[PDB]
Amino acid sequence: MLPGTFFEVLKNEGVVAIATQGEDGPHLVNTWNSYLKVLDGNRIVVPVGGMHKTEANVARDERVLMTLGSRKVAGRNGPGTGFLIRGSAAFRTDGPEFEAIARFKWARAALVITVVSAEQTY
Amino acid sequence: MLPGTFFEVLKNEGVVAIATQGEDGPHLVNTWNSYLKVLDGNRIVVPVGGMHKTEANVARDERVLMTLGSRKVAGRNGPGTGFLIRGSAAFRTDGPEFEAIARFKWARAALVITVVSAEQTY
Ligand SMILES: Cc1cc2nc3c(=O)[nH]c(=O)nc-3n(C[C@H](O)[C@H](O)[C@H](O)COP(=O)(O)O)c2cc1C
Ligand SMILES: Cc1cc2nc3c(=O)[nH]c(=O)nc-3n(C[C@H](O)[C@H](O)[C@H](O)COP(=O)(O)O)c2cc1C
Repeated sequence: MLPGTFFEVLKNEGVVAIATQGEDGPHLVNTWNSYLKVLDGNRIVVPVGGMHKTEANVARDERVLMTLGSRKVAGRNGPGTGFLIRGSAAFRTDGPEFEAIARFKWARAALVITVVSAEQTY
Repeated sequence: MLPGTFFEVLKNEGVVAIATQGEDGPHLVNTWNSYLKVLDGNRIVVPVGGMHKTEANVARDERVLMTLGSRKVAGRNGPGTGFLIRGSAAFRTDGPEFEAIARFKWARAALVITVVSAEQTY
């Protein structure tokens, strides 16, 4: 489902943002474009070092939002583009999804987002 | 209270993310590092073209989260750093805050975030 333009964004560096529902409002954490791994089945894997508040939020509501982009990829009306990703999150500490990010030796886990929609929003 | 490292980040391009409280989960939208205008009094101003869902969310709860960063600025984890900003948001459609982004002729409003806290998170 993820489009070619998305993979082009991933070729460039940038700040990824991951929003979850917290008790008193949204919560928002980050990773880097270059840290993301994409798997078959529309899955995006993030290396987790911290994200303890994020993990607790995911346990109460697995639905998350992710944005990322790059000024170096042409958008619909001008330089740069990016995406809003909606999907369901789960945390893994072993298995192939963990092996995707295991080169990051500080990772205590893998955050795996199963994408339901990806919208190019610029 | 925005620290010097934050302004270093703004010398570099990137994707800014802004999270708001939706009816049933967070909402998350973006701008570019290069579009932000910082004013005295801890104010970050964002040119608004769209952000109608975000505006309705700000009406329900003025508290927002913003993240931004840059690989080109040193952090505490080698190359790269970024910030979690918490603040109160308002949409301005007149006045000096609107004029600060009014060269963007596509702007219908300025999203003004009055920063309460800035945390360097990498
Ligand atoms: C640009 C950037 C990159 C980040 N990359 C990671 C990452 O890959 N993994 C991670 O666990 N935290 C990363 N962080 C830190 C998280 O955003 C977050 O502050 C931390 O994991 C704590 O999460 P929590 O607030 O959900 O407990 C990054 C921060 C920034 C600014
Ligand atoms: C990297 C990037 C930058 C964007 N810059 C802006 C911007 O400066 N102002 C704007 O209104 N929308 C911008 N957008 C679009 C918003 O993220 C959002 O999709 C749109 O304004 C609709 O907001 P809403 O979902 O709150 O209605 C940008 C999107 C991307 C991917």
